[PDB]
Amino acid sequence: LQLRPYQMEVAQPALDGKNIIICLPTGSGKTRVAVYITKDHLDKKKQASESGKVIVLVNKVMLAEQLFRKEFNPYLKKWYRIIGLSGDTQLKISFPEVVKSYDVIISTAQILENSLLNLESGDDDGVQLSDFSLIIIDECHHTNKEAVYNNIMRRYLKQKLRNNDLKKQNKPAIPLPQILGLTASPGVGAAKKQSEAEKHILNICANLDAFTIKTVKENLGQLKHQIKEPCKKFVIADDTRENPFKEKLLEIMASIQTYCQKSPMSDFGTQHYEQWAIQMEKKAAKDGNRKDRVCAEHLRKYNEALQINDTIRMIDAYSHLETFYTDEKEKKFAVLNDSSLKLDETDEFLMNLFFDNKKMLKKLAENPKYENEKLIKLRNTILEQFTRSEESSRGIIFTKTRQSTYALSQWIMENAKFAEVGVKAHHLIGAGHSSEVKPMTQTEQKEVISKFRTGEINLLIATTVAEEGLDIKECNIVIRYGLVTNEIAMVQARGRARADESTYVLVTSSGSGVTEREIVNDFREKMMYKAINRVQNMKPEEYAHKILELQVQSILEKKMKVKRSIAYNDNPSLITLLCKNCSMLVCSGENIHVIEKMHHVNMTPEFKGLYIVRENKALQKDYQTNGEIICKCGQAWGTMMVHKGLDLPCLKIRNFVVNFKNNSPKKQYKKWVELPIRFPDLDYSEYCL
RNA sequence: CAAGCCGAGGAGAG
RNA sequence: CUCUCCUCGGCUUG
Ligand SMILES: Nc1ncnc2c1ncn2[C@@H]1O[C@H](COP(=O)(O)OP(=O)(O)OP(=O)(O)O)[C@@H](O)[C@H]1O
Ligand SMILES: [Zn+2]
Repeated sequence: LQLRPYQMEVAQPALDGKNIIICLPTGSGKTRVAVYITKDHLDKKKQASESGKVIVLVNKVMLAEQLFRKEFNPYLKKWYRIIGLSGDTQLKISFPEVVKSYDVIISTAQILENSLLNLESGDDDGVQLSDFSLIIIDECHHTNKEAVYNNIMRRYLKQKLRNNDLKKQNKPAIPLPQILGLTASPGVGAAKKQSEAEKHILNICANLDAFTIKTVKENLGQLKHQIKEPCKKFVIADDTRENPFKEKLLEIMASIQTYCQKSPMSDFGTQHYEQWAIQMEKKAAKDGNRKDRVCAEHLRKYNEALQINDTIRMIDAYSHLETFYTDEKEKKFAVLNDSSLKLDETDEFLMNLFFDNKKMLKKLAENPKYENEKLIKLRNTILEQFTRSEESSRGIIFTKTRQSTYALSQWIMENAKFAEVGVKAHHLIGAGHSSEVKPMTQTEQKEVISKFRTGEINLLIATTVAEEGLDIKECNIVIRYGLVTNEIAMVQARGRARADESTYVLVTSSGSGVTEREIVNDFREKMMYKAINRVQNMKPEEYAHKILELQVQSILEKKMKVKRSIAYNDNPSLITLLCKNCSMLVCSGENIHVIEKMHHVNMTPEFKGLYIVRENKALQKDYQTNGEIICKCGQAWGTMMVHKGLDLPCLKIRNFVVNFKNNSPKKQYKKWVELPIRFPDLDYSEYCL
């Protein structure tokens, strides 16, 4: 309802037209000033007898409900009609109609793009930008190459150039809306010079039709008093040890390579070796040669184990391998449980190579003489704070992978010292259904946030989900364990730690360039402000000229892209799908069908009598509903499916291999859209009637 | 709650 | 340009 002094000046030009960007630091009441500007805009459009509608755009799902509950509704409930949309309600259905009411909309973005392209592609109702008078945005800095709402802004700019060309031609120029982007920092877009950074800023300002940036400069002391930074801090460690376990694994890896007669020309325990392994597997599968592809699939697991060894305990890698080989033995026993039994030489050699050393590795792993350095350093770092703050002790840990989060949470649950000091901990990751891990769900996320704000969990171990959006309580001891993405995540994490005696820690090893990257991002942070100062003081006419040039280039860079996007044959049955582990036939292209033009499936008894089902583990931690399919060899293929009560089994194209009938350039595809040919829709005329 | 499709961005390494 | 990791969004079957 009321404004601050430093918010007043930064908001001021927006109050009379003047589409702009606003970059303030974190936590300066960005949402609140957005709210004031909404209220002023609507009251103004009322006093002039003009229709007024505001739409807010966000990138995530939770920010919509967040802002609907905390900021917009509690202040605007009395004067105006408010609503909040996402893909997690039922209000998505009549989007063209809610616009006819509800002067204040909050929304996830791609709703709007879907409605626009429905208006411009089909005969649906749809909507256009003309039905609005203001678009407020969160997190401007995502406006880049073919992102979510660069699309929208490309259409806005297309219509603006239409209006500008028409100004000289006709009088009736459509009234375009006003645009108010909000952010924390637009961020330099990967540029090695101050000038290229300036260029990137101007590209953003073009893609938002802005007029200025309006950083706070004048009423600055009030900001420093109300708002403060943490202290940057580095904690490095090193190792000159860990021979017994590492070498105990390298021996195995060398044995396998010398069993395969392959030359890596690389090092064990890095990423180039992994890349080599992947391409070797793909080549061996395109050829069909076993004894080299499966050993590659195993060496990948060993390399991953070594990689996590550099950051995590030996026991976690041992558990990884244990789960893997246990699953494999279970697969082989499920296969041989039916009908005579033949064994392979390769898998036999590998299992005999592993299980003989399994107890050895379990003994070597448990050895606190040389556990790891970084873990101990963060032990010191954590215990310092949690002894200092005494029950006002909130916390965040950031890391790279998901599995690291589970391991760290388990570890903190085990070791008594953390529980003694009141270190209640919990993990957190994102919902993408990929990456060989069971993701979490939005509900568990929200619950964890609410427990954090309550204080049931003192510290949150997280992946990069946290270094934006969702509103975590002010913290003290944000750290960074093996992750440096860019300046944006850096500054956003650096904006979390309020509650004085806050920090910003970075934990790395010696022989992995990371502090390098930290310092690079620090300099980029110091550079973008200089560029901002260079452009704020730029001449207006030169600014206008430059943004016009950039808008033109951005619209022409779309058109060129469009031609290649639109430009694809149709072969009904010119392929055969084989198993990828075992060079064995599975299916032809004709047997396959599609449901809802998305899910691929087969419904011939021949394919029904060529696989075995097992029990789901994701649903084991109940009754299984979506079984996991396997081959007679052991390779997982797909997943069950329940369409119209029929238990017709789906499948993937990541686990199979293609053979064309002509000349056998066998290929791997990793997903269905990449290949050119089309499959037919499903119909019950086959198998029935 | 499980399963799958499509699109986008960031980082590394090559 | 490729591989991997991380995140997000929209949409289907159950
Ligand atoms: N003008 C204001 N006067 C008083 N308190 C304010 C004002 N603006 C914001 N706040 C307070 O700040 C809290 C949230 O605002 P804050 O800016 O810290 O988070 P935010 O808006 O999400 O910032 P960011 O999006 O950058 O994290 C609210 O609880 C509110 O009480
Ligand atoms: Zn097989």
